[PDB]
Amino acid sequence: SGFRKMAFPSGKVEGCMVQVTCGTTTLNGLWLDDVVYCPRHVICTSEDMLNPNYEDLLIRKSNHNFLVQAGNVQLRVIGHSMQNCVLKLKVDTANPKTPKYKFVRIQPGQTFSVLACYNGSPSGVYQCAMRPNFTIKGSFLNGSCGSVGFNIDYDCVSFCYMHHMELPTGVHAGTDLEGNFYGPFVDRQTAQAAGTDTTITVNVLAWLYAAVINGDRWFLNRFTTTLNDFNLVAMKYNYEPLTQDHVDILGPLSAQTGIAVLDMCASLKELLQNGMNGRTILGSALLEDEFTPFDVVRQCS
Amino acid sequence: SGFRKMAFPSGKVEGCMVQVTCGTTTLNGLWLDDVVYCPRHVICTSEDMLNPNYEDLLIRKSNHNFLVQAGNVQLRVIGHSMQNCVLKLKVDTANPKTPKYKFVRIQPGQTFSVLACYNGSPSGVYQCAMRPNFTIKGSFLNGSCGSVGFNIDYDCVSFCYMHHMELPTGVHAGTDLEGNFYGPFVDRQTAQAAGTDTTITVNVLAWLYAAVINGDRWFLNRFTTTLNDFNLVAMKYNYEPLTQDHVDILGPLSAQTGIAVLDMCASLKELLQNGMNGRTILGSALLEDEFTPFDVVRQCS
Ligand SMILES: FC(F)(F)c1ccc2[nH]c([C@H]3CCNC3)nc2c1
Ligand code: NA
Repeated sequence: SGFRKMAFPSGKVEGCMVQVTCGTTTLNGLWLDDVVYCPRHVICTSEDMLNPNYEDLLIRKSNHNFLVQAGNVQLRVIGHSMQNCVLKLKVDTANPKTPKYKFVRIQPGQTFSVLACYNGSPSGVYQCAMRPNFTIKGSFLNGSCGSVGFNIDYDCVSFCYMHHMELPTGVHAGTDLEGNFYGPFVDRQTAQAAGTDTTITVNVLAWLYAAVINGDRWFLNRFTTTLNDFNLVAMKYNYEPLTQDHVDILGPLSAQTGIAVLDMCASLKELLQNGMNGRTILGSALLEDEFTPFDVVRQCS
Repeated sequence: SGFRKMAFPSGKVEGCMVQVTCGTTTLNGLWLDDVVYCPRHVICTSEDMLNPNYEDLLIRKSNHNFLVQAGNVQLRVIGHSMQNCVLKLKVDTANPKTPKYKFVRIQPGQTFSVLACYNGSPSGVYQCAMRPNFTIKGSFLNGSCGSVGFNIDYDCVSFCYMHHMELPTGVHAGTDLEGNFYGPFVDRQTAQAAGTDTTITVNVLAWLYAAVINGDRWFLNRFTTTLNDFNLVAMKYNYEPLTQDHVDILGPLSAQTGIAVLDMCASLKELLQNGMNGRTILGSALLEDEFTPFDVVRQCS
């Protein structure tokens, strides 16, 4: 029994974190085979970031400008190239700890584990969800840039995130490992802001299922509803629309507990309308939306 | 910015999890040097759980009755000795992945990371606190016994918890790595129940300080309280007595934010009386008690 926000074991990814220093600025890099991946804004000074030409700034730099440290060992940069907003540093030595891995781009609403680091040193891991507004509510201090998010499926680490910046709201923005930003953001010191967030409905339902599995059943009721009526509710309460795919994805949970998705949607409907009436669900007074249906199934099986 | 329940990077513990089989029972073990540590109830059969005589069951076991499997490699057991409620199996091969480690018994209120494991294979990592009633609110399915809790202070892993069982209220009980249970629990399947839980007051206060540090001040007020008046009120909300030790421990967070400990105590007193009137603190709708003063300082600073 029990339900916790739960991250993938971070060992496979810890063995890929390196320190990358360029000039005064120093952040984290991901070392895979013989390449170190890190944010391209490592090559910028405070004035550069105001309006950077990265192609122009990068051609000025050369291999020797990048100090790359893998713990106490130094790594020698033999090549540097840019892909989108990540900088790729060719090193002389391949990482003997390279795991089986893929670069994947995730969808808003999907979850991943973040290995937050400082000076190429892993310090903590936590579970995140890519918000619908393409930010993540992480925990990052100065020095975290280049920290990565990932999922593990079988033996394979799926790298999906690299931390680039904090936004003025205190949330965070980054790219996939191919350097494509998540969300309408640019690696530049300008006025950037998170758009209005919404709640990940399928995830809230999944967590209500996780609640029922764990013995929290007070919010269940005799009613059922339809996608159309519910999405009217969802839209009213700043929840993402529920699609037919979401309902399919929630299939296993609806069978394992006997609560149909539209049946559970009636529960969430009443929760959205009348509130929680002083009670909690899985120890929370908020409707938790950072658990995917897969997350619920994997932790409850 | 951001405040998340952050676990420690689990890689150093992952390299220690093995599978221990005895008869038909398989659970997890911790492989450090040439010793595998696991719950002694692995040697219990169906008819044993009520009143097992562990010395009697163990005197009957040979070394080859213990199957220890480290990944695909089978470890050969060369001895076995029971220490309190943990079995210590001598294996012929030292763990090459053995980190810097030490065994510490923790006090209620302390936090640690849990690496949930099944079949000697790590499943997830999450952060926990030792509740005042000496249970923890974990996430454990059948097969996770021998999963361990730990902190990592400067590359040294301090093992502090081994999972042994789940009490009927859905919470969990275990031992330190010397096999001494936390709280009045025994590794017998007779009815035993956790004491009434309370809220870890010193932790809530640290987390309130964390909220000020991340720029949230709405819950402060102009009042103070004596220590004793605070405790007279907090007892009535099922909060842990706050001691001078707790007040001293918060001293650095008081000085960092400019708010005297007893002033923050007045704030909490009012929070308990008012609720939150629809606001949140660091994103939760309840007062969080699973961040320690040490945790707050290490995640914020
Ligand atoms: F938005 C963004 F791209 F993430 C960003 C914004 C400001 C930055 N300042 C720097 C270094 C040089 C001066 N301080 C560190 N890197 C930055 C990156
Ligand atoms: Na219903």
